Amino acid sequence: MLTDPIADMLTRIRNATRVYKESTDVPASRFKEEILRILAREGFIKGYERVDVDGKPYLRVYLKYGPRRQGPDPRPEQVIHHIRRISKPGRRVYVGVKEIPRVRRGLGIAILSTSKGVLTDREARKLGVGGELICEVW
Amino acid sequence: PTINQLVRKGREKVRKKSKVPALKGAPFRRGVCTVVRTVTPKKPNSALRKVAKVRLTSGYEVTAYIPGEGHNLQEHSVVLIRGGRVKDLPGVRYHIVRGVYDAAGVKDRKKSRSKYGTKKPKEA
RNA sequence: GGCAGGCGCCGAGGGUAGGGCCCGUGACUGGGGCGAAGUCGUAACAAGGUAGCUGUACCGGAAGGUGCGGCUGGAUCACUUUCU
RNA sequence: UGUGGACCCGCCCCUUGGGGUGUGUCCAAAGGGCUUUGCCCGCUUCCGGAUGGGCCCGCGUCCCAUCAGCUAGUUGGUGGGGUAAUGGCCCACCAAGGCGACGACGGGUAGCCGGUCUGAGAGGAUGGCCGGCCACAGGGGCACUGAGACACGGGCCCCACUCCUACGGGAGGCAGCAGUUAGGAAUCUUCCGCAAUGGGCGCAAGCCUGACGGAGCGACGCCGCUUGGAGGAAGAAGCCCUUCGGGGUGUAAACUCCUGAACCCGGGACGAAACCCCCGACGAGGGGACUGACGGUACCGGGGUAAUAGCGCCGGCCAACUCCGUGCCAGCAGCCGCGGUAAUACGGAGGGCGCGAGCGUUACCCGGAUUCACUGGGCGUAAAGGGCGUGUAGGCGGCCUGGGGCGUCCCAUGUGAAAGACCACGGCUCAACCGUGGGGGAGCGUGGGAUACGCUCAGGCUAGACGGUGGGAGAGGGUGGUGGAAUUCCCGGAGUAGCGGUGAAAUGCGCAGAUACCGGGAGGAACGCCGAUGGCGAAGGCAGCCACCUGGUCCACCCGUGACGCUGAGGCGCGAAAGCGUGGGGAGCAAACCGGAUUAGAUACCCGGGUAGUCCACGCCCUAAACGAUGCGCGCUAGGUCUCUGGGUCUCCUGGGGGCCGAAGCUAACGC
Ligand SMILES: NC[C@@H]1O[C@H](O[C@H]2[C@@H](O)[C@H](O[C@@H]3[C@@H](O)[C@H](N)C[C@H](N)[C@H]3O[C@H]3O[C@H](CO)[C@@H](O)[C@H](O)[C@H]3N)O[C@@H]2CO)[C@H](N)[C@@H](O)[C@@H]1O
Ligand SMILES: [Mg+2]
Ligand SMILES: [Mg+2]
Ligand SMILES: [Mg+2]
Ligand SMILES: [Mg+2]
Ligand SMILES: [Mg+2]
Ligand SMILES: [Mg+2]
Ligand SMILES: [Mg+2]
Ligand SMILES: [Mg+2]
Ligand SMILES: [Mg+2]
Ligand SMILES: [Mg+2]
Ligand SMILES: [Mg+2]
Ligand SMILES: [Mg+2]
Ligand SMILES: [Mg+2]
Ligand SMILES: [Mg+2]
Ligand SMILES: [Mg+2]
Ligand SMILES: [Mg+2]
Ligand SMILES: [Mg+2]
Ligand SMILES: [Mg+2]
Ligand SMILES: [Mg+2]
Ligand SMILES: [Mg+2]
Ligand SMILES: [Mg+2]
Ligand SMILES: [Mg+2]
Ligand SMILES: [Mg+2]
Ligand SMILES: [Mg+2]
Ligand SMILES: [Mg+2]
Ligand SMILES: [Mg+2]
Ligand SMILES: [Mg+2]
Ligand SMILES: [Mg+2]
Ligand SMILES: [Mg+2]
Ligand SMILES: [Mg+2]
Ligand SMILES: [Mg+2]
Ligand SMILES: [Mg+2]
Ligand SMILES: [Mg+2]
Ligand SMILES: [Mg+2]
Ligand SMILES: [Mg+2]
Ligand SMILES: [Mg+2]
Ligand SMILES: [Mg+2]
Ligand SMILES: [Mg+2]
Ligand SMILES: [Mg+2]
Ligand SMILES: [Mg+2]
Ligand SMILES: [Mg+2]
Ligand SMILES: [Mg+2]
Ligand SMILES: [Mg+2]
Ligand SMILES: [Mg+2]
Ligand SMILES: [Mg+2]
Ligand SMILES: [Mg+2]
Ligand SMILES: [Mg+2]
Ligand SMILES: [Mg+2]
Ligand SMILES: [Mg+2]
Ligand SMILES: [Mg+2]
Ligand SMILES: [Mg+2]
Ligand SMILES: [Mg+2]
Ligand SMILES: [Mg+2]
Ligand SMILES: [Mg+2]
Ligand SMILES: [Mg+2]
Ligand SMILES: [Mg+2]
Ligand SMILES: [Mg+2]
Ligand SMILES: [Mg+2]
Ligand SMILES: [Mg+2]
Ligand SMILES: [Mg+2]
Ligand SMILES: [Mg+2]
Ligand SMILES: [Mg+2]
Ligand SMILES: [Mg+2]
Ligand SMILES: [Mg+2]
Ligand SMILES: [Mg+2]
Ligand SMILES: [Mg+2]
Ligand SMILES: [Mg+2]
Ligand SMILES: [Mg+2]
Ligand SMILES: [Mg+2]
Ligand SMILES: [Mg+2]
Ligand SMILES: [Mg+2]
Ligand SMILES: [Mg+2]
Ligand SMILES: [Mg+2]
Ligand SMILES: [Mg+2]
Ligand SMILES: [Mg+2]
Ligand SMILES: [Mg+2]
Ligand SMILES: [Mg+2]
Ligand SMILES: [Mg+2]
Ligand SMILES: [Mg+2]
Ligand SMILES: [Mg+2]
Ligand SMILES: [Mg+2]
Ligand SMILES: [Mg+2]
Ligand SMILES: [Mg+2]
Ligand SMILES: [Mg+2]
Ligand SMILES: [Mg+2]
Ligand SMILES: [Mg+2]
Ligand SMILES: [Mg+2]
Ligand SMILES: [Mg+2]
Ligand SMILES: [Mg+2]
Repeated sequence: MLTDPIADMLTRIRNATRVYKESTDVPASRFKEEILRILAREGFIKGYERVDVDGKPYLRVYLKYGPRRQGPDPRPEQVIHHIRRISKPGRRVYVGVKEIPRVRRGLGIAILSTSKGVLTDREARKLGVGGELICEVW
Repeated sequence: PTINQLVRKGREKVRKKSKVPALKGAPFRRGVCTVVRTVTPKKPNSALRKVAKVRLTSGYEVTAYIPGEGHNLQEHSVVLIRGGRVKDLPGVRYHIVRGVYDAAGVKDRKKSRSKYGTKKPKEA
């Protein structure tokens, strides 16, 4: 049993990107889904999809990297350089609309669950809500 | 440690050990010389260092050092002390203030006079 | 009916019997830490000249030795000669 | 007298003792003064307000667990007492409760706060002026008076201390202002005034006020200010260097001119206009009079003198180098370090650096120190993984739906006094200081709203976990039994001069016949080969063979249950060796010990003996280099290869386990 499934996904992703996979399966959940939707909108992932690895439902996430580079070590630049869980179980982290993080001076997002749904830092600022700071990505 | 651990125990604030129990907190303490002695220094230093076992108003018998060219202290000299490691003499942790009570200002000094407590020499 | 007065409970503190706690002093005695050039050896570092460390147990001026078991944090295809 | 109010009973609304109501009872009062029938000051009762308070509650408030149990008015109930009022506040009777690992009980320390210092912040430290609350008045109790006290300059009593005393008996209480003394490194005048502001009484005149407004002392702090300004040599003298040519102090000085702190002279404040009195009405309004401690101070004007500079530092950190002196001395030193005859580190000098009416020292707090890490650290070898398990509380918890809305989020609102902090304008010539305004603020209360996540309740699911069926490998554990090799001992045979041991030897054993060899017996302990590069176990640890009794595990099927999970303080159990107890056993081996050697010595290493012990049962002990020096669980992230053990279509696939090399990556490196 996975202790935190949001973090297992943020990670699965991070591990995949770091070896430049094409895509990767994370087991399905509306919430995980709700998050990836945002990753797509902001362009951190090409897309997601509801594949079905042997009977049980997964989310094929498709990754997006940079172009090839010149020099020793061509490996392209990650589009997701950094993706970290802010609120973890046994240390939940809620912020009010007044103290929602400015991530990398905004060259990056923070994803927070609110009573108005899963939103980005700029999305919650407009709507005027806080919630549970789930992760920053930049 | 886990957050929950830091919840159950906590962190632990630190504690300062005074390098000078001149009690009362006080910046100086008065005492009476009971021994004017001489002490051999250590490690890579040889000489003959001036020292005074001093019985303090704080009810403490501590050995204090006697800075300066030369002194005038005797086994009943009332003296005022002030804290300061003498690096060489281990276990000597305070200095005797020079120019207060029985201990006299270093004679014929021109340079660093406030330490050593010797008045401005006159001139006209 | 009041007052004075009287008795009683409670009651500060005191006494006696026994306890627990903290501070001072202390004849004796235990080891510690410091301090250029005092004494004995030479245990450890090189296979430190008996590989070392180790828990335990006895023994020894002293480091230490030996028993039992453990560890590698042991040198190399073949010996015993303290110190500075 | 009853406006009204209190109380008992009843009814009404309300909802705790709130408000109404009807009988019955009960409860009022004070007089004074006048420019005397008409007002002023008082009095009585009731309702309301304002201010000030009591009590109760939620949450917050340091260290020690080397304090783990605590409680008998204790915990609750009924009735009473008490109070302004609730209440074990107190009392009687009854019940047997109450509190604690979310730290009771105990011990230590401490007034709390607004604030203060520091810090990028989060934090850390502090509670000194000022303001708020609390508590105290020589130490301990206690009530009385009263709206209020358990009462600093009221009372009573006991205690300790001082002073009077005619011996019986009395008098005191500066933690009020000054002041003395003691202690200490250290902390002020026995000052002026009630002019202002404030308080008590008074109708007022006024009285009282060590509150207070001022002054005094101390560089204790902050701010402001002076010790001059402009000219002035290729550049005095003295002092110091030097390559003997010079270079430095140095425009510094002298000197020229200019301004004019100090000092003198004259003017001289603001703070003060009310109370009072007159007109009007004793109201609104207008008129008048009095009053200044600070103080002849501040400020203004005239006159006018070139008029205090110290202190620390100069090896690096760290701004500033040269001579002499000293010789591991004398000494310096925050840390590193300087000094042993050429010292930029000691002492002086010249020179230089930094601050400057101050400059240093010591002490303490925060900082740097992500050096207790929430922000923001670590544990293979640097300090750090518990010896291993089982499991309690606790923490944490897969996928789908619905309810609630506890956490969380949002809006509105109340609160967050003043001072301080921020910003602006303003007052003292500036600032320090001060005035007015503005702004911000964590937290908590109330009304409303959201539901993604977390919580909760109600269903559902099968991917986690567990079970069924069928197979498998294993030194996993316990009890019994049994096998051979060897050592020692005993009995017999044969046999004779040594054996044994070491570098070499010697103790030692052997003519009571050893050693070597054959045959028989006893016993105790260990299990060669197989066997390791292997297996099993949670760890310790497990190895001849057989049987019995037991534990874990792995594969296939995809059958059952339906989140039943993970970890785990404490608890419980296990736990090499040595060690301990009782009993047994005792071959070999062997601490101590007894000898022989070796050595300078030899309490050692080498040799010959040898007890405990090593063995078995039962009961303790609880340690370790208990090691992978690497907690357990789950997910993710190239591959190659060797090996143990399952399964399937078996050149190859697919599990579980044990090694090696290596992708990414990590690491202080080693390495992983
Ligand atoms: N501080 C030393 C500690 O005490 C012991 O060491 C202590 C003694 O054993 C040692 O003695 C030594 C001696 O071994 C050596 N051979 C001679 C030397 N003079 C001595 O030294 C001692 O004494 C002299 C005066 O006599 C002092 O000047 C010196 O400072 C001091 N260390 O001096 C030490 C005390 O200063 C422990 N063995 C040692 O492990 C431990 O570190
Ligand atoms: Mg000096
Ligand atoms: Mg009476
Ligand atoms: Mg040696
Ligand atoms: Mg070695
Ligand atoms: Mg002994
Ligand atoms: Mg030892
Ligand atoms: Mg021995
Ligand atoms: Mg050994
Ligand atoms: Mg080590
Ligand atoms: Mg009536
Ligand atoms: Mg009622
Ligand atoms: Mg009524
Ligand atoms: Mg009535
Ligand atoms: Mg009457
Ligand atoms: Mg009258
Ligand atoms: Mg009120
Ligand atoms: Mg009772
Ligand atoms: Mg009662
Ligand atoms: Mg009980
Ligand atoms: Mg106190
Ligand atoms: Mg910090
Ligand atoms: Mg105060
Ligand atoms: Mg007193
Ligand atoms: Mg008094
Ligand atoms: Mg008096
Ligand atoms: Mg004194
Ligand atoms: Mg007055
Ligand atoms: Mg007044
Ligand atoms: Mg000039
Ligand atoms: Mg002039
Ligand atoms: Mg003038
Ligand atoms: Mg007046
Ligand atoms: Mg009139
Ligand atoms: Mg008027
Ligand atoms: Mg001049
Ligand atoms: Mg420099
Ligand atoms: Mg000398
Ligand atoms: Mg210092
Ligand atoms: Mg010299
Ligand atoms: Mg030299
Ligand atoms: Mg010098
Ligand atoms: Mg220096
Ligand atoms: Mg810190
Ligand atoms: Mg660290
Ligand atoms: Mg270590
Ligand atoms: Mg371990
Ligand atoms: Mg350990
Ligand atoms: Mg549990
Ligand atoms: Mg969940
Ligand atoms: Mg739960
Ligand atoms: Mg819901
Ligand atoms: Mg809520
Ligand atoms: Mg305020
Ligand atoms: Mg501040
Ligand atoms: Mg101004
Ligand atoms: Mg609110
Ligand atoms: Mg609300
Ligand atoms: Mg809803
Ligand atoms: Mg369910
Ligand atoms: Mg089976
Ligand atoms: Mg077995
Ligand atoms: Mg025979
Ligand atoms: Mg013989
Ligand atoms: Mg014979
Ligand atoms: Mg034999
Ligand atoms: Mg035989
Ligand atoms: Mg026998
Ligand atoms: Mg294993
Ligand atoms: Mg082992
Ligand atoms: Mg089995
Ligand atoms: Mg099934
Ligand atoms: Mg079902
Ligand atoms: Mg467990
Ligand atoms: Mg054991
Ligand atoms: Mg044993
Ligand atoms: Mg035994
Ligand atoms: Mg025995
Ligand atoms: Mg026996
Ligand atoms: Mg032997
Ligand atoms: Mg033997
Ligand atoms: Mg046993
Ligand atoms: Mg243990
Ligand atoms: Mg893992
Ligand atoms: Mg096969
Ligand atoms: Mg494998
Ligand atoms: Mg293994
Ligand atoms: Mg690499
Ligand atoms: Mg690391
Ligand atoms: Mg590397």
